[PDB]
Amino acid sequence: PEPQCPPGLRQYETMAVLRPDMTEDERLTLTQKYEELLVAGGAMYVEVFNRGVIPLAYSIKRKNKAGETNNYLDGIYLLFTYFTKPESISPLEAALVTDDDVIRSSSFKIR
Amino acid sequence: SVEFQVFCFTNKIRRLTLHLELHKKDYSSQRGLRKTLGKRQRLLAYLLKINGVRYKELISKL
Amino acid sequence: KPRLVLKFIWMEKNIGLALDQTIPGHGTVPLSPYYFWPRKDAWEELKVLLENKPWISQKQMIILLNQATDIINLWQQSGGNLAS
Amino acid sequence: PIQSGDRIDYRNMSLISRFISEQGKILSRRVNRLTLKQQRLITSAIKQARILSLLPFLNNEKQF
Amino acid sequence: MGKDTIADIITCIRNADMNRKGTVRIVSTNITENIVKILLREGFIENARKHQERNKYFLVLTLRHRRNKKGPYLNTFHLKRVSRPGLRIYSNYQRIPRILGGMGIAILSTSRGIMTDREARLEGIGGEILCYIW
RNA sequence: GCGGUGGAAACUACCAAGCUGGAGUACGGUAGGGGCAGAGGGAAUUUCCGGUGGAGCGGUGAAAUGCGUAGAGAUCGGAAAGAACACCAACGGCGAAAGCACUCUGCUGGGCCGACACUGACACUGAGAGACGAAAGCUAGGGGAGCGAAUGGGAUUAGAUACCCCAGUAGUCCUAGCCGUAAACGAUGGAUACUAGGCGCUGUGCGUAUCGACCCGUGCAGUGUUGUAGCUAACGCGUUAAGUAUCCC
Repeated sequence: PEPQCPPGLRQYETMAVLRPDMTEDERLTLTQKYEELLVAGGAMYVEVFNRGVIPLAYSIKRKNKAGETNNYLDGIYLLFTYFTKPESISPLEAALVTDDDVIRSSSFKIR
Repeated sequence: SVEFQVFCFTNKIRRLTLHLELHKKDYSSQRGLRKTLGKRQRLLAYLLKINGVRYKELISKL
Repeated sequence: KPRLVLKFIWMEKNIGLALDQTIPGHGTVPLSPYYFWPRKDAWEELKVLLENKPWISQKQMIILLNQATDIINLWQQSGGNLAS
Repeated sequence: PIQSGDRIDYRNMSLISRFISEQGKILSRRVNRLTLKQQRLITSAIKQARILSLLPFLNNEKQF
Repeated sequence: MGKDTIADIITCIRNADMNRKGTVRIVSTNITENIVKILLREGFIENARKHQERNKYFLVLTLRHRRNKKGPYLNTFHLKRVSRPGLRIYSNYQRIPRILGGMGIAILSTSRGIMTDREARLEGIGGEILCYIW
């Protein structure tokens, strides 16, 4: 079902880990910035599914906007099996670095 | 098909050149541009060796 | 996947640890490797051989390593004392 | 063995962690007994999962 | 298919029998056909056969031997080029050499066809010496 | 030798016309530390800031200079900094060479394989030329933790401008250039054709086997190790020749 659209442009999958605290505006507001990606990308944007929060190995260094406070052991594991033009992925990187509830966001390009 | 080789290499040099001039330091693709120029140039000396008028058309097309 | 035997020998100076290993889903022939009288490592040599196999499951490697460890341990104590 | 059809990704933490040690370091091709292609692909995937802190960079030593 | 089509056949002959293999596969152009035609009839080789593989007509050529020896052919064949591409050689009907007195032959390109020393010495014609074997 | 003239057309050349295996292209795959740019990463080291505790720490062939009661080192936490990227790493992959390995993205080179899908010799080499070209060096500006020419002190020493040790500047890194040399080494210019094998590795292709990963043979290309023939003064090289030949510098 996914090989329908990739005549024309590319395919990706972004892994992004989250804060473990909030349960509200986490599925919501990060899907709203996924709608910011929808203004950017506008392709078969499906399967943005969530993975359960588990203890990771080692993480420090949240870098809140002038917080620089929280160490972590847990995080919500979002991954977006999205699909876009190869133009404007670096603004997705800046969007997934600058926002607070998204730390350590590594995108990929499955083949 | 020869004029698709010359025309295809011409679009190759267009897209690779507008890559390279806004980039300016890739010293690997410089060989690709120069192999394309030399390869196309031996094609143009080939079709000039065969014909007059037809190679004049290849000059006048681009 | 067949299952396994470490054989130890204690003589006062010298341990030998001997690892006899077995087949995965791929038909293989191990020896028993005997690790030797000089101070050259027995556990590292044995465990590394097992890891190099992957043909050995974790349970199998560990059970043999635990038995090997136990003998090296008894050997160290007997050598430091005179048990015999 | 254990190729299992589906390709090795960072999301597949079953065959991954059969390949690292408990000390958390990548084992070679002659130990893991794969092809060169399997080895490089789990290498890049394991280092990706190393970025996502799914896997430790160092495991603290233990006895008893 | 390199630069030369005659060092093609010839170097396949030397490289053929210096490894004692009594079988040659070469291309069959016009001048190769003429050389093996004026070479089977002079007792050096045994048979030349044309066939096809992908409708490309080739020559398989059977070399001479003798019986079970240290090497099954006694007289080493000793083929040699002369008129290299880039250094053409040309002879009158005077210069045309009797190779080793006559034990070798000098296949050469007359205006008639390509002859040997017998068939170009009686003619009185001369021409471009392709190669001489001995 | 040169010239005139009459004949021959195989070879070089010429004229014309086809041909495809040479060479390319189109297409589908495919592998990659190929290059450059942008983001991101964590160990470790050093320094600083705190809590502890109190006499050495560090170093060596043995010592010493140094640092330390102004609290060193050690230990735990907090920052910051630059530089390099452990295991994977393989007698492995790629690049024309130099080189290239933390990961991810973008642009982009090059290779390999198949079908005839196309053109029809477009080929090879290359004087002079042009590009790139480890490291050290230099101009300009940043940056500077570690290491460290010069230098300085201690030691060994008859002596020590040296090996050892403690500090340590240029440099190392980056931006933009210049320089254009190296054991820039495979001590082997490039290209094509042909000439035993064994044991390997990498990439793809076919058939077997299952119907799916294997696994066997293979078609090629590349990489390695023993080795026939032949060559070689010998050592050795040996389908990736230093073999047999042809061309070019």
